[PDB]
Amino acid sequence: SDIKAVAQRALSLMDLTSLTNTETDQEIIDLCRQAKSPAGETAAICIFPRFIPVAKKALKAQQTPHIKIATVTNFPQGNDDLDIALAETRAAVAYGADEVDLVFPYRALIQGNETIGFDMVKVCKQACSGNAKLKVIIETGELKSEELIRKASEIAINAGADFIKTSTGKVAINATPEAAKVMLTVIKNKNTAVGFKPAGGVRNADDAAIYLDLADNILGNEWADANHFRFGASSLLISLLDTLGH
Amino acid sequence: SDIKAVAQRALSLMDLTSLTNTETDQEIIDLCRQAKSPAGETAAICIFPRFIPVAKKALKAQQTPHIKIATVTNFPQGNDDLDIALAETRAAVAYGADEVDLVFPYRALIQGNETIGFDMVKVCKQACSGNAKLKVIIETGELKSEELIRKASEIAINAGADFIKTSTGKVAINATPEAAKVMLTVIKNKNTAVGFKPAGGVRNADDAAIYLDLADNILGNEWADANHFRFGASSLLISLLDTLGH
Repeated sequence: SDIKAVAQRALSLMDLTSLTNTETDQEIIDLCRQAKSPAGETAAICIFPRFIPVAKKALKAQQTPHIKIATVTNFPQGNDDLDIALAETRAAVAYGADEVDLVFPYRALIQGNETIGFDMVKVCKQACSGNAKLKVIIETGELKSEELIRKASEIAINAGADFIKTSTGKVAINATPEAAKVMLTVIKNKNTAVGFKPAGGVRNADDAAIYLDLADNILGNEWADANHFRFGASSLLISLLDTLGH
Repeated sequence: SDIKAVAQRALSLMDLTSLTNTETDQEIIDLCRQAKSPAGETAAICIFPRFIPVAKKALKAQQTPHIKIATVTNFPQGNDDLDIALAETRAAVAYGADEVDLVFPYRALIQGNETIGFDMVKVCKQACSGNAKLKVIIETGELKSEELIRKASEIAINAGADFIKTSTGKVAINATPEAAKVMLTVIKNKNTAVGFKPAGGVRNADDAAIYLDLADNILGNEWADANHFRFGASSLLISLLDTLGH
């Protein structure tokens, strides 16, 4: 089968994630070590903001500057308080984050407020400029309908998202093929320089193949590189390594 | 009662502190609610940086905007990594901190390195410039000798500290009368605009009265206001309230 090539590609696109909120410094350092895997480096790691300085030091020491540090803000609830989301994003940037995964206020959109979503992504993009990329989590599992998923994707991109992301991993339904298709379609129609990040429930190479196949069909075989595509996952890495015989 | 006069004074100078590192948002909100006591507002609360936005919302919600939000960095170990301490301080400010309690690299000082402590305080002070006050924790319990306690105090003040603070609360010996006398004397001799914060072990009004008397005797009855004196404590508030009859 084609499963090993898929596994290799997926691994290089991973945001290797630990978000238990009870990590120790040692566990953060181990995560940095694991990101440098026998089958190549992941695109990035993803951790809570306070761990960024320890991670930055660990990544420098093992000489992996191409492994970026992602973090999360307004996470995971996606509340509609702009001052809080902005302060957290500024802090993340001040910590040294390379990327900030911001949770879009999806409940406010559901209730019919499209403005708060736009304003929040916009100010957080401004705060990131010259320091970090902005990924926006729209929580497709809660948005449910194709209409809202499309809408949220369009608003996020209009407001300045560098990536659009499916899920926080913290609700019942996270990444799904149908949600992925809608978001990739919005990217193709609006801005192919905006990246896509399926996250939550991506267990193995088979799952990974689902989303890579969609990106390939919709935007072309060459589109999904580390600057256009990420897998938000944790235990996926162990699975991929096993598929690759490590 | 003379001691009720003390309980009232000490209460108004408190940094009501919770640093378990497992706080919930509700526990942070509860802490703010406690800062608004039946005997008046404390000077500040002190919490880990990630809780600052929620606390700020909670204090505004209860219409107590003048209760300061302090936080901690390089805490509690006081390592000698400037880049880490700087990043954490920048983040604390970006979160919205009114005050940052930085732990001085006291082990480095004990080892004969004076420059790293000076440099750390200076860049962290510059990081606070125009947004926050900087408290410097010198850890008198570990410095032990009067010479070292005096030295750390002088370094902190010369490098730009707004307060010098006795202890983290995390070592064997925290706030002591003897360490307070040394630190207040340096303040009197060098820069009377620099505040003093005894922390850890101040259980009640009698304990409070000890440090307030030292400040009064050394610098004058008028010197010790919320801009020059703080109590770093937790359980002390319940005791003071019990003294004032609440």
